Amino acid sequence: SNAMALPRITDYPLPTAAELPQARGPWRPQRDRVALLVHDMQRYFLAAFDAGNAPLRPAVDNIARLLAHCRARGIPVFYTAQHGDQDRRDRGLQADLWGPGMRRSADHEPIIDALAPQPGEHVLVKHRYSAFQRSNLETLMRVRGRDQLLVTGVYAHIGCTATVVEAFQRDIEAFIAADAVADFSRADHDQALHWIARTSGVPMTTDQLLEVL
Ligand SMILES: [Cl-]
Ligand code: NA
Ligand code: NA
Ligand code: NA
Ligand code: NA
Ligand code: NA
Ligand code: NA
Ligand code: NA
Repeated sequence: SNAMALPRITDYPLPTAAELPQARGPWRPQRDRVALLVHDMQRYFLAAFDAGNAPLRPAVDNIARLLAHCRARGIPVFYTAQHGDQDRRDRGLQADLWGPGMRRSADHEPIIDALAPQPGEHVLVKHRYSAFQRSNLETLMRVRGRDQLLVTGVYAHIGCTATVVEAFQRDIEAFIAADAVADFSRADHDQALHWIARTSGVPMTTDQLLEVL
């Protein structure tokens, strides 16, 4: 594999509740206001991790717990997925960092089986780091009365961070599942949660989120 030019991501432990940064914001998530986002959990982006070890194994198990939780409560579920064989003119500047992108292949495009979307769940075409850019995420959420977003997926310091700060700027309170995201390293993972906590959102563990939603 070579997504993000990484043949492999070395194993690292997910942060525990005691290791989370203090959120500057007072926002707390509510079942009737929140929407779940599963950010780019496609075979292409996950190949580099050892799926039997941390962080991916527990992160995938945690997104599966959040999907089951939302499906039992009518909480809207959104996924982002890029399409393969993007034209460089549409892919833009990210191609200068991460190459031409995934191919139109069953080894790249599909959301992994363990997190497969169900009928009635929105799968948005992902064009940029932020799930809101070149999409209708904001209007889909608004007309459903959802003004809170719970972010899960990969990579924490890139698309998850860009999506959180855009949600915040669009008046959508932003939450990130600290152990239902994964990244290039624990250092990148910690950096993402620390920056979100001081500027635009609230990192919480999956166990904490399941208890309050
Ligand atoms: Cl846009
Ligand atoms: Na490999
Ligand atoms: Na609240
Ligand atoms: Na409702
Ligand atoms: Na793998
Ligand atoms: Na691999
Ligand atoms: Na838009
Ligand atoms: Na509860």
